[PDB]
Amino acid sequence: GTHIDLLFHPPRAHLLTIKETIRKMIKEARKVIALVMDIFTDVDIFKEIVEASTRGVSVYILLDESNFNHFLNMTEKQGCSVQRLRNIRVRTVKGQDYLSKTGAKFHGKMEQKFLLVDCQKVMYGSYSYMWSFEKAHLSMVQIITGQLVESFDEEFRTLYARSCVPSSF
Amino acid sequence: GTHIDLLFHPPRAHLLTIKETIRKMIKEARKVIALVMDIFTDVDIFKEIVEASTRGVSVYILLDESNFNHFLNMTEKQGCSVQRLRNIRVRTVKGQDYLSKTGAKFHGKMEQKFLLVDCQKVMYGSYSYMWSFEKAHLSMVQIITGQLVESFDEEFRTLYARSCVPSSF
Ligand SMILES: C[C@H](O)CNCc1ccc2c(c1)OCO2
Ligand SMILES: C[C@H](O)CNCc1ccc2c(c1)OCO2
Repeated sequence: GTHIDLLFHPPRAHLLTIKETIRKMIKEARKVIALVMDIFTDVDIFKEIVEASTRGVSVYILLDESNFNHFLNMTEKQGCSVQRLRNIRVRTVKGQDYLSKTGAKFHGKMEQKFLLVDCQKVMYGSYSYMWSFEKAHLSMVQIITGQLVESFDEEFRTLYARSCVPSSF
Repeated sequence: GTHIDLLFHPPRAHLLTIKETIRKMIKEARKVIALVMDIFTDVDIFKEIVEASTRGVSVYILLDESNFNHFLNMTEKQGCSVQRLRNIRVRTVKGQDYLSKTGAKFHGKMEQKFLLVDCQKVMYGSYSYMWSFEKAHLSMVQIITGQLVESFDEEFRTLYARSCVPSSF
């Protein structure tokens, strides 16, 4: 009782692109959108999320900490003050703490990406929400429904508990 | 008829780490190993692969073209001329051709990471075979059996047809 379809970019034998499928999933949202992403600079996908929040959908976004200022800079160039949108909460996640060869203290990255809508459908895979994934790279995603979606819901809650308010805010 | 389990790094409730489960998957190979990977510098996983080859398992490895020299540098430090192992074939895959605003043509990257053993079991996810995924980063994989494995076999064959002999070789 889990069903899975594969999609690719550039696209193969499927009618929609990965980016067009992400837009559809967000337009179809009725209650909640949960997103985990490493880099998010795509203006078209951002515009779909803001529209959903204006309809009354609760939006929770978890971003890799090292790359967060790329997202904030895009939203400001769009004229948007994302801080002011009450139906959206944006928080950052760090990787492990570690010591380098020279003894300095750094943290790694959250290498995770997925989109979870209404606790019933997930898109999971290697596509990041930036221009390079449209024009330069090969990538793939799964569209997932059924019992496995509950395991993504539990992982989202665990990451939300770990996450912090962004330091730039 | 597809079963999927999740594993994390750092580990959550499961006994084995992601790296221990990769080693297990390789040791259990009877006929064929098929690997697609973006960066491969982990000496311990490479030793498992070479040992499988010596017992007569056929090994096919597809690496991101722009990161190939990191693999070659590792195999040379270990004192192994990998190009002399007849049961291993290593080939590279490029991203899309694109033209920058200064006119120069470039290519992007293959962002895809999976291990397929005996056409029957896959590990798919965000874990790359390098020291930073052990010590620094947060990552996750799926362990997949059943009908979905066929779709990973088809994608492997399609990348294998695209791939080239590395230019050093
Ligand atoms: C005013 C009306 O009620 C809603 N406007 C439709 C609409 C406009 C812009 C959009 C969108 C949808 O999705 C992404 O950007
Ligand atoms: C009997 C002979 O030495 C080979 N089998 C033992 C063994 C040695 C080295 C290995 C390994 C297994 O797996 C990975 O590295």
